[PDB]
This record gives sequence, structure tokens and C-alpha cells, in this order.
Amino acid sequence: GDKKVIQHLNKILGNELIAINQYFLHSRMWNDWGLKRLGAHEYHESIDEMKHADKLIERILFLEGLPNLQDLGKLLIGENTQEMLQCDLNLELKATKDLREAIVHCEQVHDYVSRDLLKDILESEEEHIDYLETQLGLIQKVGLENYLQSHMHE
Amino acid sequence: GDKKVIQHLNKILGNELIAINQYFLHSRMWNDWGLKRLGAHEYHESIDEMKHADKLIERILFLEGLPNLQDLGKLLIGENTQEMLQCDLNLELKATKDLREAIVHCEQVHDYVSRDLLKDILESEEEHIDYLETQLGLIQKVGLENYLQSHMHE
Amino acid sequence: GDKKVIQHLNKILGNELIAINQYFLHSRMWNDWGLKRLGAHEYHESIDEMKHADKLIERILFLEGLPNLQDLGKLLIGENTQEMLQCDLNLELKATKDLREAIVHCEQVHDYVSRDLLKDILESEEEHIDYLETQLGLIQKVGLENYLQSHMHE
Amino acid sequence: GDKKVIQHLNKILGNELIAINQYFLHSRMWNDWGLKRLGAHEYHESIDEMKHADKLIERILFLEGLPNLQDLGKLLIGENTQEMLQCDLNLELKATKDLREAIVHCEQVHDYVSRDLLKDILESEEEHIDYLETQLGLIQKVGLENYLQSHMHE
Amino acid sequence: GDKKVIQHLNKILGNELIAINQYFLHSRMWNDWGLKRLGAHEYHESIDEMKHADKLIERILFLEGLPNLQDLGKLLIGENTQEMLQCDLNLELKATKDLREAIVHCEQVHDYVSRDLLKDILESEEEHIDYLETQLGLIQKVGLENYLQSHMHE
Amino acid sequence: GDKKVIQHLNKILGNELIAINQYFLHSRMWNDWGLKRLGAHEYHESIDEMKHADKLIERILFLEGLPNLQDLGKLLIGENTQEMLQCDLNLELKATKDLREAIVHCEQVHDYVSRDLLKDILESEEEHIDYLETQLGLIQKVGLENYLQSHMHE
Amino acid sequence: KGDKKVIQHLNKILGNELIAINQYFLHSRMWNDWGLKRLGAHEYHESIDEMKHADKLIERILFLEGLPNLQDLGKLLIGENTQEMLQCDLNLELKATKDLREAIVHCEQVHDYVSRDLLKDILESEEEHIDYLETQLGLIQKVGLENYLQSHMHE
Ligand code: HEM
Ligand code: HEM
Ligand code: HEM
Ligand code: HEM
Ligand SMILES: [Fe+3]
Ligand SMILES: [Fe+3]
Ligand SMILES: [Fe+3]
Ligand SMILES: [Fe+3]
Ligand SMILES: [Fe+3]
Ligand SMILES: [Fe+3]
Ligand SMILES: [Fe+3]
Ligand SMILES: [Fe+3]
Ligand SMILES: [K+]
Ligand SMILES: [K+]
Repeated sequence: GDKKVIQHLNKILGNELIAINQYFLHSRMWNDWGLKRLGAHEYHESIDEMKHADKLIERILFLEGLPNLQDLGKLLIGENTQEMLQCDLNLELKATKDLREAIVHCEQVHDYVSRDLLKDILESEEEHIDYLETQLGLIQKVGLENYLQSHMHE
Repeated sequence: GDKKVIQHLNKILGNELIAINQYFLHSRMWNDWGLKRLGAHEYHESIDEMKHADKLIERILFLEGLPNLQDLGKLLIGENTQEMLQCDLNLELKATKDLREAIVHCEQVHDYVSRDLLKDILESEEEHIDYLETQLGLIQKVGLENYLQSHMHE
Repeated sequence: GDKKVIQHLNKILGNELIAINQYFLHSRMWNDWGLKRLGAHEYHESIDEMKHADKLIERILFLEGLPNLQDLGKLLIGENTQEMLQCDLNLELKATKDLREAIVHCEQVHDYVSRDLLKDILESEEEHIDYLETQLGLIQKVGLENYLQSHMHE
Repeated sequence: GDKKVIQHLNKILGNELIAINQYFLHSRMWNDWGLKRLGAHEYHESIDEMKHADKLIERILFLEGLPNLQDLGKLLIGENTQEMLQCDLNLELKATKDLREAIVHCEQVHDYVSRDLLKDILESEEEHIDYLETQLGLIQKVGLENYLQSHMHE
Repeated sequence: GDKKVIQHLNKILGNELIAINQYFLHSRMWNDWGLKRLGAHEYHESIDEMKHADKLIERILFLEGLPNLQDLGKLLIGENTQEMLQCDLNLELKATKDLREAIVHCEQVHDYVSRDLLKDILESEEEHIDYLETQLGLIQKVGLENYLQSHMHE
Repeated sequence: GDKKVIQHLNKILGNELIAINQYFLHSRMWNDWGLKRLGAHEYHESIDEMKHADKLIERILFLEGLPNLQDLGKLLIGENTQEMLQCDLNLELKATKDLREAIVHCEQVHDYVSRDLLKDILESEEEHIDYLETQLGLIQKVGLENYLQSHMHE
Repeated sequence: KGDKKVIQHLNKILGNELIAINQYFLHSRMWNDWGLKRLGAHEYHESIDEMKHADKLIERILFLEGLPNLQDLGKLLIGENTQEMLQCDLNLELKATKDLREAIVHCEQVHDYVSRDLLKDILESEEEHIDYLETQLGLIQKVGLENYLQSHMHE
């Protein structure tokens, strides 16, 4: 296994480990505030990131690298719904950037299986961005109090 | 079966007895107003309190005491959804305090089974607090009329 | 809502609230004593009286008065099976009486729907009387010990 | 069959005929404006009143009088959700009153089956009253636009 | 594992061993006599004590202590029903006492899991006590012959 | 019932009571050590002796003797798998022998039903001997470590 | 509004579960890579138990109005064979067991019995795990390392 691929993989893994904690905490927060629809959705984003992290891990061990679950980067914890979303969105725009750089590297050293995995993960983070923007947009279109009312119940 | 524990059990029973009538009256008031989702939850709060009552009466009789269903304390009856919610919270903060005081005493006299009964009751009373705090929070985040709107239907 | 009708209702409601606790304690006393068939029967009487209180509370609120769950008259707790029965009977003989008086009044002011409610409650309370007198009768016919023996199991 | 009781039945009938049409039109109006949930409720209100009319007609016929389906009094047709609710409420306050006198007369000449019929009808108009009052108050408590909103979908 | 806890556990275990044999013998005695409902209830008490023994054994072994099933204390074998109940009752009073001591010692060295295990055993022994006291109480109220009569058939 | 027969019976019962505790202990020991196929088979051996005891108790009693659950003989506990198996085997050899003497004596006084019951027990204790001897021979044929390995998992 | 020191023990305990979650997950995946699929699966389920404890701790903290700290990750004890891996996990549980015990005493002190109760259940579950670990380790001595890994190839 090419040595920089494993580094790019562990960099993505770093990004997924942050997201898991950022999204989990954010979910629980929304739950404790009684905004249980945002709590459910955010809870699902978090489980998603865990499964990306799992795939990455298996891939690294396969290529004979060392998965680093030790270094946890910086959690972006908002203190209200709108910040909370904007943070996740910032965290995604970042992982989106790193994912692209990795896929480039993989393509360059003919590691097409790793490229494929990254490509799948990227499709999913992009779906997440779509959800996030839409969410922010809807707040402008219906107003914050309404938007929040609509995520009280499931 | 120690006599001071039983004074405690009667005191807790006295609190449940107030909650029952209060919650139930609040339920019927929310229903008369068309706020049926609030009505229905309060009713279930009322019923949960009826089950704790039963538990306390059973325990007391077993311990060879005399359950007091006669002295009924002060109902805190609000006259709108915010006061009503606040009164229930004042009641559970009170009821929670006497629960801890009764627990310390069971521990002291080694009445572990009554300790456990009281702790179950406690945890439930603490979930009720979570509910009430969150509701009050929601009214702030989404505005009174939206919160009430989201509580018309079940 | 005629002002005196509401008094009549709140007064009946007052009697239902005394019946609830009396019968419930009676229930659990019998249960503690190992007379599980009386205890079960009495527990259902206490539930019947709870459903009556509910009907009454709603009607009062519909009539735009204030249900009074704060006042609690005198429980008649007995100390043996025969006394407990005689108590529940005294209490129902007294309930029956206030019910008739309330019906007379509803008729006079033409609140026929409130009268219908009470006549339903009435009938149910006369069935309670019928059960009570039959039990007292049975005790004389089979003897106290036989009668209790037939009420150990469900 | 008493001459005056039949008169009273035909009067109660006249009131039902009016209600049938007023509620049916209000139903279709709310349906036309996209307020499909008021539409549906109000449609059921209309249907109850056709069942009352049918009951009344059979009774008149059994008592050998002539049912009068020819005289239709004044429809109270609102022009917005609030005028429409108030029209129905005025209609039902008037109907209730006629019912009360009708019952008094039946009682007087011992037509207890006609009184029983009219009392059932009465109860049902009182529930229509409870429904209306509650809506009117919901409107105050959630605001006209939130109220209309919650009544768009079924 | 703390050495005094393990001695407590082995002591309790010793109780349960007594109770298993006592309750079982009392069970077959009652069947032999044709009092099958007492026989069957007493059999299930015996079984219950076996489950408690097992759990104790698993715990001791886990705390690397050595389970003592070698020393069997003194049985209290009654000679008629009244006496058999009272024995079981004395045994359960004694065992209760020891359970409470074990629980103090556990809490004190911070063995909160063995505490929990004991608190659960205790509550079950406290239920056996209620059955016991109750049966003794019933022999008074319905008389001895009647009570045995009521316990011939299952 | 012959006075000697009962002594023989109470002796066999004295053997089953040992076996029960010994096997039960051994069982929990193998489960502690993670050897769950031996733990579970040993536990079933326990249950089997519990059933034998129960039959002896019933029979003794029917014969109007006093079952003796008081004297517990000498548990033979091993401290490794090989010893445990060898102990259970020693104990079963000793029981086998007591059973044969009892059978002889029953035949002599013509207590053919007790002979039959002991004969059913005997065939069961010889099945167990078969198992043990086989286990021990399997330890020679495939090696200790292999044998234990083969008994780790259900 | 919960007691400040309780919360601190709570975040502390949460902090222990975040380590267990990662340590256990990596061990699970390593054993999988090696084809020790039975150990893989078991460790995976141990990782999941700890994600669940963490979830309850996060809910409690918030309920008591504190700030859950998912930001500081303590030190993962990664072993490099099956015997070290089990022994690391064991160390990790003796450390967790301890912090848990102190946090419970504190709760009893300030009468927060609902938080005590939550910790007492986590505690039990970690003691269940120590039971498994010690058992596996002892099994390695009784049947031999090679046999033992053999019985943990398949599920
Ligand atoms: C001594 C005080 C009371 C006690 C101990 C008590 C106890 C109980 C219990 C144990 C239940 C069964 C819960 C279940 O469904 O599992 C119940 C049900 C109920 N209670 Fe109470 N209660 C009390 C007072 C009241 C009061 C003041 C009301 C007011 C109306 C009330 C209304 C009801 C109603 C409507 C039910 C539903 C039963 C059914 O519909 O099947 N109770 N109660
Ligand atoms: C404006 C005049 C009326 C309109 C627009 C109207 C409309 C309707 C409609 C749409 C139905 C549903 C039937 C189906 O789809 O199966 C219905 C049912 C019915 N109508 Fe009418 N109706 C009117 C007047 C009356 C009158 C004067 C009566 C006198 C009795 C009446 C008696 C009934 C009865 C008994 C039913 C069946 C209700 C049931 O399900 O039991 N209607 N009506
Ligand atoms: C006087 C001595 C004992 C007798 C006569 C006895 C008898 C019995 C009997 C007849 C059963 C029912 C089994 C079946 O029908 O399948 C049983 C179950 C059981 N016994 Fe015992 N036993 C004795 C001692 C013990 C001891 C000392 C232990 C543990 C130390 C024990 C543990 C158990 C357990 C765990 C069960 C299973 C209960 C269940 O079904 O959940 N027994 N016993
Ligand atoms: C922030 C710390 C974490 C928390 C609070 C957390 C929480 C959870 C929860 C509550 C579940 C649902 C459990 C169930 O009911 O089955 C879950 C599932 C799962 N978690 Fe985590 N987790 C965390 C970190 C991680 C990490 C680091 C990984 C991998 C390295 C991971 C991988 C998984 C996987 C694979 C599942 C199963 C998903 C599925 O199949 O539905 N989690 N987690
Ligand atoms: Fe949404
Ligand atoms: Fe809500
Ligand atoms: Fe509505
Ligand atoms: Fe009866
Ligand atoms: Fe009985
Ligand atoms: Fe629409
Ligand atoms: Fe028989
Ligand atoms: Fe295994
Ligand atoms: K809205
Ligand atoms: K009899």
C-alpha cells in the first residue's frame, strides 16, 4: 500500500471522527431542547460518519497501514440551531476538500479501489451539504420560529 | 417497620396526591381549550402519579403503618398554559426535595427496599422535570402561539 | 352555566373524590390482608368513581365554572371487613341523596343534559348499594369466616 | 298524539333543516378555500343534523302529525372563518332554547319518549356548542393565521 | 475481591441453602397431606431460593473467592401448617437481617454491584415475608380448618 | 413401611444431596473458567440429582418416614478439570454401591416399588459413570488442552 | 441545575467511554483483518456497549445543564497481538471501574441518586466485561494460545 494513500486515508478518518462527535453532540442538544426532528436527523448523520470511519479503517488495515483513532481534531459546537447547522456545514466543506485531494492521489498511483471508496463517501458528504443548505435556506424562507416549530415532533 | 420512614412515605404519598388532582385538572383544562396534545400528556402524568400513590400505599401497609389519603395539600392551579406548566414544575421541585430527604433516612435505618421504591419514583419525577423545562424552553424558542398551535391535535 | 347547578356538580364531584380514596385504601387493605377478591372488586369501584369525577369535571368546565378538586371531606375508613362495607354503604347512601337533590335542581332550570349525566351516575351508585347490601346479607347467611374464605382468591 | 308536541317537533325540525343547509354550504366554502379540515368537520356537523331531521320526521309520522319540510328559515352565512363559526354558534344557541321548551312541554303532557328523543338531540347540539366555543377561543390563543393553517390539511 | 464481602456472600449463600431444603421439605409435606396449593406455592419459594444461591455463587467465583456449599445450617422443620409457616417466617426474618449487614459492608468498601445483587435478593425475601405474615393473618380471620380447606385444590 | 428401608432411602437421599451441591459447584466453576460446555453439562447433572431427591422425599414421606435434608456429607471438589471429573466419578462409584445394598434390602422385605425407584435411579447413575469414564478416556486420546478447547463453547 | 462536581465526574466517565469506544473498535477491526472473526465480533459488541453508555452520560449531563466534553481523547492502549489486546482492554476497565466508584460516592454525598443509579448500571456492565477478559486470558493458559485463537477464527 502506497504510503501517502494511507496518510490521506488517515486524514479522512480524522475528519470522520470529528463529525461523529460533533454530530452526535449536536443531536443530543437538539433533543434536550425538544427539537426531536433535528435530533433524529442529526443522529442519523452521525451514524453515517461512523460507517465511513469503519470502512476507512478496514481499508487501511488491508493496505497494511496503522489506523489512527488517537488524534481528535477540533469540534465545531454551535450554541443555537442556526450556528449548529453552519458549523456542520463548515466541517463538511472541509472534508469535501480533503476527499478531493485524496481521490487525486489515489488516481495518480493507480489505487482505484481506495478511489472508489472515497468517491462513495464524497457522494454522501455532498448529500449532507445539500440537506444543510436546504435547512439554512428554509429558515430564511419560513423564518426561524416556524422552522423550529416544524422540528419539534417526528 | 420503622416509624419515621413511614412518616416519610406518608409525606411522599401526600405529594403524589396533590400532583394527581393538579395534573388531572390541568389536563381537563387543556382539553376544554382545544389543546388536546397537552391535555393528553398531562393526563398521562396524572396517571403515572396515581401509580406511585398505589405503590406508596402498598409499601406503607406492608410496613404495618396507616396510609393517609385524608390530608390533601395545596393545588397550584395555573390559569394559562405558561402558569400551569410553571406550577407543575414548582410542585415537582418540592416533591423531588422530600424524595431525597426520605431516601437519606431509609439508607440511615437500612430500609433498602423503600429506598429503591423512592428512587424509582424519583427518576420518574426527574423525567417529568425534563419534560416541563423543555416545554418552557420551546415556548421561548418558537413563541407562545406556535407552541400552542403545535398542541391543538394529538 | 346556572350558578347553582355548578354548585350541585362541584358538590357531587366532592363526594366522588371522597369515594375514590376511601375505596382505594379499602382495596389495598383487603389486598394486604390476603382477601384479594374483595380488594379487586373494591379497586374497580374506586375506578368507577374516578370516571365519574372526570365526567363531572368536564361538564363543569364546559359550563364555564371552576371544578373544585381542592376540598376533601371525611373518609370513612373501617377496621374490619364488615365495617369497611358498612362505611362504603353510608357514603353511597349519602351520595345518592345529593344526587337526587341535584337532579331536582337541573330539572327546574332546564339543564336536561346535566340531569342526564347525574341520572347515569345515580344508577351506577344504586348498583354499588345493591352489591354492598348483598354482601352484608351474605355474611349473615354463610357466616363471617365462610364469607371471607370465599374472598381470598380471584 | 298531542297537537302541541307535534308543533314543537315541527319547530325543532325547522331548526335542523336550516342547520343542514347552513353547515353544508360552510363546509363547501371552507373546502373551496383549501381549509379542508374545517370543511370535513363541518360536513359531519351537517350530516348529524340530517340524522336528527330523520329521527324527528319518523316521530311526527308515528304520532300522526304532518312533517313540515317546506318552511326553511334564515341561513346564517358567514364570509370568513370567524363569521362562519359565530353564525353556527348563534344558530345553535337559538336551537338549544327551542329544544328546552319542547322538552318542558313533552314532560307536561307525559310524552316521555319524545322528551327522550329531544334530550339526545339536545346533548348533541351542546357538543356542537363546545366545539364552536373552543375554536373561537383557539383563534384568540394561537392567532387567526396559525389557526387557519392548522386547518388546511386533514 | 474484598475479603469481608465474600464472607458476607458466603453467609447469605448459607441462608439460601437452609431455605432451599426447608422450603422444599415443607412443600412435599404439604403435598403428602393433600394441601396441594400450599405444596405448589412452597415449591416455587424453594425454587426462588435456588436462583438466589446460583447468583451468589456466580458472584463469589467472579470475585475469586471460594463458594461454601459444604456447611449446611440448621433447618426449621415444622410439624403442622401453622408451625411450618412460622418457621419459614423466622428463617426469613433472620436472613433479612444478614442481608442488611452485607449491604452496609458492600456500600462501605464501594462494592456497589454486590450491593445491588443483595438489594434484589432482599426485596424478594421481603415479598416472601408478606406472603407469610398474610397467611398467618388469614388463619385468624377464616379459621384454621377453612384455611387448609382453601388450599387443597390448585 | 419397613424401618430399615427408610434408612436406606435417607442414605441414598444423603448421597443425592451431596452430588447436587458438588455438581452445582463444579458447574459454576467451569462457567467461571469459560468452559461452558462442561459447565452446562455439569449443571444438567445437578438437576438430575435434584429430581432423584425429590422422588426419594416423596416416597419416604408416603412410607411415613422422616426425610433427612439436614446432614450434608463430604463434598469432593476438584481444583482442575481432571480432578473434578475424577471426584464426580468417585462419588458416583460410592452411590452405585449404596443403591445396590438398598435394592437387596427392598427385595428381601418385599418393598418392590421402592426397589423399582432405586433401580431407575441406578440406571441413571450408571449413565453418568459412562459419561465420566468416557470424558477421562477422551483426555488421554486427544490431550487435555484439546479436550478443554472442545468444551469452551456451547 | 445539577451539582458541578457530579458533572465533572460525569464528563470524566464519559471521557473513559470515548477511549474504550475507539480502543475496542480498532481491536475489533484488527482481529478481523487477522481472520480472528469471533474475537472481532465480540469486541465490536463491546465497542457498541460503550457508545451506549456514552449516550446516556451525554443525556444526563445536558439534563443537569452541564457541557458534555467529547473533545479530549485520553490515551488508547493498542496491543499488537491478541494477548496484549485483551490485557490492554483489561487495564482500561480497571481504570474505568475505579473512576466510576469515586463518582458514585460523590453522588451519594450530594444526594443525586438518579445519577448514582445510572453509574451503577454502567459499572455493572464494565464488571461483566472484566469477567470476560479475565476468562479469555485464563483460557489462553488452559488450552494454549494457538488452540485459543483457533477457536476464534469462525463465528
Ligand atoms: C387516591 C387517589 C387516586 C388513586 C390512588 C388512583 C389510582 C388509579 C390507578 C392505580 C389507576 C390505573 C392506571 C392504569 O390504567 O394502569 C387509575 C386510573 C384512572 N384514574 Fe385514578 N387514582 C386516584 C385519583 C383519581 C382522581 C382524582 C381522578 C380524577 C378524575 C382519577 C381518574 C382516573 C381515570 C379516568 C383512570 C382511567 C381508568 C380507566 O379508564 O380504565 N383518579 N387511577
Ligand atoms: C342541502 C341539502 C342536503 C345536502 C346537500 C345533503 C348532502 C348529503 C350527502 C353528500 C350525503 C352522503 C351520502 C353518501 O354519499 O352516501 C348525505 C346523507 C344523508 N342525508 Fe343529506 N343532504 C341534504 C339534505 C338532507 C335532508 C333534508 C335530509 C332529511 C333527513 C337528509 C338526510 C340524510 C341522511 C339520513 C343521510 C345518511 C346519513 C347516514 O350516513 O346515516 N339530507 N346528505
Ligand atoms: C434439597 C435439595 C434440592 C432439591 C430437592 C432440588 C430440586 C429441584 C427440582 C425438582 C427442580 C425442577 C427441575 C425441573 O423440573 O426441570 C429444581 C430446579 C433448579 N435448582 Fe434445585 N434442588 C435442590 C438443591 C439445589 C441447589 C443447592 C441449587 C444451587 C445450589 C439448586 C439450583 C437449581 C436451579 C438453578 C434450578 C432451575 C430453576 C429454574 O427452572 O429456573 N437446587 N430443583
Ligand atoms: C461519539 C462517540 C460515539 C457515540 C456516542 C456513538 C454512539 C452510537 C450509538 C448510540 C449507536 C447505536 C447503537 C445501537 O443501538 O445499535 C452507534 C452505532 C454504531 N457506531 Fe457509534 N458512537 C460513537 C463513536 C463511534 C466510532 C468511533 C465508531 C467507529 C470507529 C462507531 C461505529 C459505529 C457503528 C459501525 C455502529 C452500527 C451502525 C449501524 O449498523 O446502524 N461509533 N453508535
Ligand atoms: Fe424538516
Ligand atoms: Fe410537544
Ligand atoms: Fe382542529
Ligand atoms: Fe363474592
Ligand atoms: Fe390462599
Ligand atoms: Fe396543501
Ligand atoms: Fe380432592
Ligand atoms: Fe469464545
Ligand atoms: K406556525
Ligand atoms: K367453608
